[PDB]
Formats: sequence, structure tokens, C-alpha cells
Amino acid sequence: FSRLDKVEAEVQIDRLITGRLQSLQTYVTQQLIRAAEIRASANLAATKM
Amino acid sequence: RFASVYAWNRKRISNCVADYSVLYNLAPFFTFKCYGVSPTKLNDLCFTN
Repeated sequence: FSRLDKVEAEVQIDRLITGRLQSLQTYVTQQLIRAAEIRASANLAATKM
Repeated sequence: RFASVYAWNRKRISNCVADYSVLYNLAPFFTFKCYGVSPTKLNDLCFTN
């Protein structure tokens, strides 16, 4: 923001916001897969017990 | 006097405070476009050399 005028700086930051935001949606989606595997092993430890 | 094309001179500016106001306020300036920065934000930055 301290090197480019406001008309153009709105192009670069959007190319950076949409990357950091997509890199955070990937993390959540991977956790949803993993949490569905532990749920499949907490339903086997509850049967072994 | 300005040097020719084939033997262009080079002057080192350092250890000084630069005011670009007098630079950008010269009337016959015609071709003035900047690549990495914007000309209106040259007065609030510090450069290495």
C-alpha cells in the first residue's frame, strides 16, 4: 500500500487475499476428512470395550 | 553538457535527503512513467542507494 496508488493496489492485494483465503479452506477440508477417520476408530474402540 | 549515448555518465547519490517535489514540478517534463512505484509516493520512502 505504501508503494502503489490506490487504483492499482486493489489488484495486487486481491491476488494475495484470494491465495491466503484458499490456502485456509484447504486446511479445513483436510481436517473434515481426518475427523471422519478418527470417528471410524472411536466407533471400533467403543465396540472392543 | 550531457554525455553521449555510448558513454553515458553515472552519478552516485547517497547520504542525503531527497525532495522530489522540485523534480515533479518542472514544466517541460513529457515522458515520466514509473514501474515499481507510483510517482506521488516517492516522498515517504527510504532507498538503499
